Amino acid sequence: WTATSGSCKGRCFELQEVGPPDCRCDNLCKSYSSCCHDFDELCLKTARGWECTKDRCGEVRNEENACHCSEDCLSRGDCCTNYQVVCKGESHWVDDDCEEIKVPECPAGFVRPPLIIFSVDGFRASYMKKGSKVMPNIEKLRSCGTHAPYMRPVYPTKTFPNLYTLATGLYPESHGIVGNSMYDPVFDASFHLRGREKFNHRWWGGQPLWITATKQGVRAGTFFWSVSIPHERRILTILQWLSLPDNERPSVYAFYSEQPDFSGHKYGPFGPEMTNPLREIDKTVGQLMDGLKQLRLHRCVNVIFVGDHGMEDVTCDRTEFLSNYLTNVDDITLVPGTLGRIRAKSINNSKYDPKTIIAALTCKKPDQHFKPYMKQHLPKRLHYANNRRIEDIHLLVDRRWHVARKPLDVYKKCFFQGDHGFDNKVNSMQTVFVGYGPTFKYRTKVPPFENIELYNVMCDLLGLKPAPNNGTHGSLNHLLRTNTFRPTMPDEVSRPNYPGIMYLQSEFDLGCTCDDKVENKLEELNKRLHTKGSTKERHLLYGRPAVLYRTSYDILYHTDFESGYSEIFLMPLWTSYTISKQAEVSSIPEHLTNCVRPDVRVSPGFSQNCLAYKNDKQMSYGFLFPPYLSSSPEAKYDAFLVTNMVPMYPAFKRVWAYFQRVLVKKYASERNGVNVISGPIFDYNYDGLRDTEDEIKQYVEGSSIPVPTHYYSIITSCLDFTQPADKCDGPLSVSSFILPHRPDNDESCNSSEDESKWVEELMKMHTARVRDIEHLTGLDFYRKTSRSYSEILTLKTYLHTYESE
Ligand SMILES: *[C@@H]1O[C@H](CO)[C@@H](O[C@@H]2O[C@H](CO)[C@@H](O[C@@H]3O[C@H](CO[C@H]4O[C@H](CO)[C@@H](O)[C@H](O[C@H]5O[C@H](CO)[C@@H](O)[C@H](O)[C@@H]5O[C@H]5O[C@H](CO)[C@@H](O)[C@H](O)[C@@H]5O)[C@@H]4O)[C@@H](O)[C@H](O[C@H]4O[C@H](CO)[C@@H](O)[C@H](O)[C@@H]4O[C@H]4O[C@H](CO)[C@@H](O)[C@H](O)[C@@H]4O)[C@@H]3O)[C@H](O)[C@H]2NC(C)=O)[C@H](O)[C@H]1NC(C)=O
Ligand SMILES: CN1CCC(NC(=O)c2ccc(Nc3ncc4c(n3)n(C)c(=O)n4Cc3ccccc3)cc2)CC1
Ligand SMILES: Cn1c(=O)n(C)c2nc(Nc3ccc(Cl)cc3)ncc21
Ligand SMILES: [Ca+2]
Ligand SMILES: [Ca+2]
Ligand SMILES: [Cl-]
Ligand SMILES: [K+]
Ligand code: NA
Ligand SMILES: [Zn+2]
Repeated sequence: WTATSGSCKGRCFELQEVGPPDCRCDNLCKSYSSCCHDFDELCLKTARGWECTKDRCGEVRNEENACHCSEDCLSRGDCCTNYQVVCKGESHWVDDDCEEIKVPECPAGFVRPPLIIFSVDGFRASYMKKGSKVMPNIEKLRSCGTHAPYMRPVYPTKTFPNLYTLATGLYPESHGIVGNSMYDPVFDASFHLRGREKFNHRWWGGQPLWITATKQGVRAGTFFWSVSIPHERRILTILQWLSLPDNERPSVYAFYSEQPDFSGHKYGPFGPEMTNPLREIDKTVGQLMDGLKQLRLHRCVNVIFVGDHGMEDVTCDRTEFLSNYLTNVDDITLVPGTLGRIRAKSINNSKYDPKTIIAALTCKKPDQHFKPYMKQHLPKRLHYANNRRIEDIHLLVDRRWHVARKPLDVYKKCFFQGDHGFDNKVNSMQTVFVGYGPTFKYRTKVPPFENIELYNVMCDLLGLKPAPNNGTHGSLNHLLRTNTFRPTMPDEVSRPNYPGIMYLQSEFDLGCTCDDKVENKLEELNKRLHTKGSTKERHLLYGRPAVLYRTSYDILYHTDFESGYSEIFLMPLWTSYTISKQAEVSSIPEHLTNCVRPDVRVSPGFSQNCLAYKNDKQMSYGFLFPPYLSSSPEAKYDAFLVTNMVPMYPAFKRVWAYFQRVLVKKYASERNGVNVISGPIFDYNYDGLRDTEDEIKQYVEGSSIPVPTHYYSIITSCLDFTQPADKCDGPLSVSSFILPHRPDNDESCNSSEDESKWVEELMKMHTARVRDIEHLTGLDFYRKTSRSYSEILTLKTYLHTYESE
């Protein structure tokens, strides 16, 4: 109940929302059905439209007008945005040359440059170039300020998850808004775009920027506008708020536009009908900048122009139907469209079986346009699993396609030509970022970055301490002229041991054998030097990784590689080696095919054993440093040490062997040498964070050897590839992956073919940021480079995408 008989007199777009049954006058009252009786009359004036005309100049103030052109309007803060241009001979902001804003030029009373976030729905990255002719204001912001060629959204590339990620710095799995539609089994409640459940604060986790600001004494405009409030009125309202007295005036504001998304759904991303919506958004930007210029705020305010996601061509005819795969389609609930989420229709149906649903959906049709996954098997880069609102069964849908349950859903629920929600690596899903203002750099292009990073920067812009989030604070320092955040590297928690030779061969009873007993002083001093770290500078190029948790581990040196060997997990946490462009690939000699050798530096009690692998009929083993890349026949023996062995399903060994035999050498010739760091990951609770030992769900049979859920590699070289990886003077280049350690290759539909036809495609799907690997391992890489730390943080957030240009 709302007693709508109160009045909005002197309260129009009030900042503190009042509680029922008192009537509301705030920018959200329409959405709640709660505005006072006179809200439209008082607050949503439209008379005479939005622009001054020559004949309105110096008019007598008429309070009925949408905006004003009377002499008193500047001090009332409610002129039409074009007032000074029509009536005082001023120029539009877009018509002025740009001039560097070296310092904030703010009116007296402003304690800090205000921040205005101008968010646009569905604004695909390529619109900046393709629509440039029709967006002069946006183009001026972009060319004069700081811009990226695109900004990566989060998955799913839908509105609610992305706008709330922008506000919180959090992955959707952590903030809880995991789609536009959701079922929470604990609440037993559904969240929908339409209706009232979505207003309940229990859906919305983390701490959004407006709450962060408020808690720290920085006032915020409200970030949500009821859909029927026209854009011109939103802008006018922001500009009025900016004329409040110092003690009442917010420092942070948001504008949101439903366009171009609204039209993009109807006409497709590049439909000829899209030109007008882009012109109209540009006009809105121009109104804001002219309004800021009138208020003398145009060289004071930091403006962020940012999109939530892009838009792809999608039509009704490109729909896969689950009824073409499943016989039991009526026993499931699907969240449909550009992604699929499946659960049981009824919790009382014990006949329902996710394993058989996944199998009926796996590689069933030659050009199948979706791929089923258990959520924990989705590419780790999506960070889309650790939330009870995310169903166990997920469908990754090919770009340009939809999935639906049955054909009747698509014609009894062609309209649309555009949609979005696909994998956030897809080019059509990328969106925009421009920052303009005293705190952003002048005419500066920055590399693409992820939207999870922006919260930290918006907090920096406002002098706020960010709440804990998924950005890497400092990785966007290069966007900013000042207010940088200067982090220090995390402290190492565990120091390594450096074991020497401590055990005789006969102390080991591991069931391992090797044909290696075949007997020099010219060469004996050499092997000793190599075991003491003499080649370490070649193979450990960026210092050893730091271990950021409490554990027992040993550094092991060898001719061709260095490792940090965990006495707790019985295998390396990391293995580091450099492969030059000149390196040769050799084979594993016949006599060494099943060779595993005790490591006399490491006790039998802290070693794996070969018998466990013999006895485990499902599990085999592989090596972290590959024997194929040994530098000499003698060095090759090191690669067969029991301390370089890791457990691997045979199906995964297909993937791993091709990576190690073929791809590493390929990358070394392409990139002019690579440094490789490889290791295991254990994430049995799919939270994106390193498991402790008591979280491990699977061991090699009859042993305490834990089975990794994933294997990673970080492949680093010189950004200037005219320099070899091991003699690089400048910035680095990186690519990484986190490969799921699976007992089948069901994910890869072409896997009965030669690894040259499917392995590299698999690895590209599982591309990763170094930062993802850090979270998953508790390691901190690139500790000793000649680069600035902020630069290394940017490098750690880099994702090599494998999308065209
Ligand atoms: C991305 O960034 C984020 C933000 O930094 C990272 O997420 C953080 O990770 C932390 C480590 O997992 C985690 O810390 C835990 O907090 C528990 C208290 O949680 C509440 O309070 C905070 C603070 O305000 C709040 O943010 C939380 O909000 C979550 O939950 C609400 C309600 O469900 C949601 O609305 C909201 O969206 C958010 O949900 C997300 O996180 C939860 C987990 O907290 C997930 O379950 C959800 O799926 C969702 O993703 C909470 O309201 C605290 O109780 C924990 O302490 C336990 O563990 C310690 C180990 O130190 C142990 O010593 C304790 O004994 C304790 O264990 C006990 O409870 C166990 C479970 O019942 C039980 O098994 C034991 O036997 C013990 O009894 C823990 O410290 C922090 O909450 C989140 N924060 C957020 C916002 O998500 C995220 O990791 C980053 N991602 C990556 C990949 O890096
Ligand atoms: C065919 N059509 C398809 C799309 C349909 N429409 C919708 O689904 C819709 C409507 C209105 C809004 N509005 C909205 N405004 C501000 C938001 C916000 N959502 N969220 C989630 C935030 O966090 N902030 C705060 C903020 C503001 C600015 C930046 C960051 C965060 C969203 C989506 C209509 C039909
Ligand atoms: C910050 N940064 C950047 O601007 N580029 C262009 C980068 N590229 C890479 N990696 C990379 C990897 C494989 C190949 Cl073949 C080429 C480049 N890492 C970091 C990068
Ligand atoms: Ca959207
Ligand atoms: Ca984990
Ligand atoms: Cl959804
Ligand atoms: K075996
Ligand atoms: Na297969
Ligand atoms: Zn949309």
